[PDB]
Amino acid sequence: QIKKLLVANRGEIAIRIFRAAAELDISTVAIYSNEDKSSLHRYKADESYLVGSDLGPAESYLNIERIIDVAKQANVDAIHPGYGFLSENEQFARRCAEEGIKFIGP
Amino acid sequence: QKVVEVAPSVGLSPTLRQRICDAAIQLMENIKYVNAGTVEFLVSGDEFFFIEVNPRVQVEHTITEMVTGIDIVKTQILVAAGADLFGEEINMPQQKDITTLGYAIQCRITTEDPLNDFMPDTGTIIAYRSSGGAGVRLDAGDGFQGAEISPYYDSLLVKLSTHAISFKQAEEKMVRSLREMRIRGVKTNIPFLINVMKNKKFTSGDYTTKFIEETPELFDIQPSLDRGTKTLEYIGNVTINGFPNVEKRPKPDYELASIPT
Amino acid sequence: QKVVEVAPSVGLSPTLRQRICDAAIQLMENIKYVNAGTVEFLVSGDEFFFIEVNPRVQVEHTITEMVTGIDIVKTQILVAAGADLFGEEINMPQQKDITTLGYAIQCRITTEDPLNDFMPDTGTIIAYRSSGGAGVRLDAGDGFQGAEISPYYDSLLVKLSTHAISFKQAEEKMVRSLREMRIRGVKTNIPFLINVMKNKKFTSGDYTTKFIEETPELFDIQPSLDRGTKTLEYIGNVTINGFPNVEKRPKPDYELASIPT
Ligand SMILES: O=CCCCC[C@@H]1SC[C@@H]2NC(=O)N[C@@H]21
Ligand SMILES: O=CCCCC[C@@H]1SC[C@@H]2NC(=O)N[C@@H]21
Repeated sequence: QIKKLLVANRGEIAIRIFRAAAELDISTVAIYSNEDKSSLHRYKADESYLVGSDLGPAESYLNIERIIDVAKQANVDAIHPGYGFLSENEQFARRCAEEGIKFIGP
Repeated sequence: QKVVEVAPSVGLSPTLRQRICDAAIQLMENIKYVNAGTVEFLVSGDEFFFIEVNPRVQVEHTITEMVTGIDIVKTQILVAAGADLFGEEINMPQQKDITTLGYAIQCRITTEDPLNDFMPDTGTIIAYRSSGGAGVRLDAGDGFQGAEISPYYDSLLVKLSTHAISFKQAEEKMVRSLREMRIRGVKTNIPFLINVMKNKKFTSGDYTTKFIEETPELFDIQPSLDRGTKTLEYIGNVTINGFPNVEKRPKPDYELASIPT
Repeated sequence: QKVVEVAPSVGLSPTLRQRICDAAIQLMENIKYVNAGTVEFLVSGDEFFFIEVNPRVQVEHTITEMVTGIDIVKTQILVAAGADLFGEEINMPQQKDITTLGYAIQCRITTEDPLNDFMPDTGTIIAYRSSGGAGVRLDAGDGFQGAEISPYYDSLLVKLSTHAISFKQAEEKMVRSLREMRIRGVKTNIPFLINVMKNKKFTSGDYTTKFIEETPELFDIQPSLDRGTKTLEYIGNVTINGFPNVEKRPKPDYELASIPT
């Protein structure tokens, strides 16, 4: 029942998930910070959005609410947190739910 | 900092590894676990202890896919969709029939200069060749014949992983890609992974967590002269800026001298 | 043309293949056979037929390696030395320790053009990208960087094999991977290959060597609006040959006053 999937993450694992998603005929959204402008992973998803104009280092992948922003704006049915950022964040998990975005994980 | 992972374990006994995997289903059965999840343990002989639990996929899932043929990640996405893991969408073989076929190893190629205490190096990547071939799995990360890696993130060019009927086959075969690899522009950690890969204490399969600290002969002498790079550099200099002595014209045409022998 | 190879056989019952093996093994140990060898049968109902022997490797040996986890070409070499099968070196399991875990498919990526009679295409490769990740195996052929492929040899650019526990899953893996490839400067057979993968009647498993001939719609191939390529052609064209009514000046977008919104 998942048509469209976003990955709150970067690098190999976003790529890994995107390939997995394609296998399943599910569209994919990626997200990138500024300095991830020219990351591989941003280019491997059906769709790609900047996470906010103003965010710097990792802070850009840890912003619960702005990622959800992108998630809502793009009609996403599920988020895969991947590993290493919000993969293990209760807030993120909880807020996903409230908004009808399936958190992939426990 | 996890440097290299093996699937499944080695030398570690077959009952022992049984009671550990038992114990894993115990904790997770008991608390009704859902999705992908790593149960951590610590093995002291015929004796283990709980450590923690990672409640999501791992870097080293690769490994477990290759020795059981289950796509973990695709499964995650079907679980979260509602899939029965024994319905037609996942095709989970019942627990009794799930097997390992041989041994797989993963190592993440990063830009950590082992000549500088594994400081992440950055910049453009201006030469990039991976490998391929027999039971060699590649998961690209930041790395491509194009562009650049920034200080902000976990440096990881490539996840590289290998697979064979015997551990020692997989170790050779992992070594053999690490060398085919050809990254230029940013220094990397391959040279150190090679020495890990080719350590006697590795194959024997009885390696401790202190494996590394008690082996100084892993951080080892060879910077590598840029053999053909220095050559392209000479050629490129002469071509653009002439050779100091010599009518700076184009390369004259030359009668081909057959060379007697 | 052997076009797509699968291992093992979806369409055969257990006891058939068991006999199909037994027969082959009957031949080979009856005449002393040594090294890699292939025995071919034609199959109609519950009756094999012996057709030929191939006294070496074949292109699609990789598919067997993927499901047995035994490196065929490696062993070939070990055998030539004098090593034994079940010794330290080859570490071959005994006949009843050998199995399939999962199913694999092999596709050979050629410059054979489907729209034009499967006639090998010639020239320089202007874009080359491949695959990787779960279940994908790649064996380099002629393709890279900027090879010219010539009309002199069998055009084989990449050997692409995929591997999962379900056969369907291996198929939908193949189609992911095929759809990822970019080969540019030559035509390829990718779309035809996509078009066999997608087919219910190949997913069904029940298919005969009459397949391709009695499925005409395999050849139904739309080229999609490859934006990217076209846009580079346009920019290239204007950059070099300028625009009609428009004089060659230094290119504007020359106020950093961006745009109210
Ligand atoms: O003119 C600049 C290009 C680089 C020239 C270097 C070559 S090496 C042999 C010859 N002797 C020199 O001192 N320089 C040129
Ligand atoms: O010969 C000049 C370069 C070709 C430019 C083509 C563009 S496309 C729109 C416009 N219509 C034409 O006939 N040429 C320009």
